[PDB]
Amino acid sequence: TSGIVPTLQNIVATVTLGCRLDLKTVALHARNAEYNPKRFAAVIMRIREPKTTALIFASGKMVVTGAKSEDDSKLASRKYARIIQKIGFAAKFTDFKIQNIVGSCDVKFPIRLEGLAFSHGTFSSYEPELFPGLIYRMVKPKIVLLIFVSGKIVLTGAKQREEIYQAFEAIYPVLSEFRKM
DNA sequence: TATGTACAACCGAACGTTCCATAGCTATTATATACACAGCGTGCT
Repeated sequence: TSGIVPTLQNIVATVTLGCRLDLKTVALHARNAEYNPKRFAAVIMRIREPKTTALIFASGKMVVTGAKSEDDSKLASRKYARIIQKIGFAAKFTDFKIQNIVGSCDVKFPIRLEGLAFSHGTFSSYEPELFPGLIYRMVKPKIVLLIFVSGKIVLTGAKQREEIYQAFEAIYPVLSEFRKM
């Protein structure tokens, strides 16, 4: 009905290697590594070809983020593991689970936020002197939507690409019902 | 009769400080979105 498909903007994927790393060694022998143990307990590393960031912890756990596609995250995570391998550490690609997907879109018309905040009060929270966007907590699929007056919708919380589409197709009608003017 | 001698009667407890045990908050990364606020820098007068 809508005819517009939301576009994914970020994918937070987590990977494990099953081995203990020495963060200082990784920071000193990796191209772009930023290890500051005083603030955080991981070495932050970036690569350019998929443009993703990785938080590599001392327990062999990795948190890749920034990929725009489900497969691109796999390529980024694989390259990060390979870089760790080329250092010499025992690193093997292992369980890869996408823990969060963020998508954005626009319905192309203003939305009366005061309406959703009133009609849908059990899901929507509208406190406009803190954040200019209404927060809709959909119950099935369990996804959080940020609805803005300019007609822009942000989808976050989906674990697969299907739920983020399902949420938008279920939110378009109630959004159109509250079109200003 | 007189004098001796004898006998009978008339400290607690309130508050403060240190020591285990469990759970929860804090910080960091990425991204779309948008508002308000606090800066910095450049032209104008």
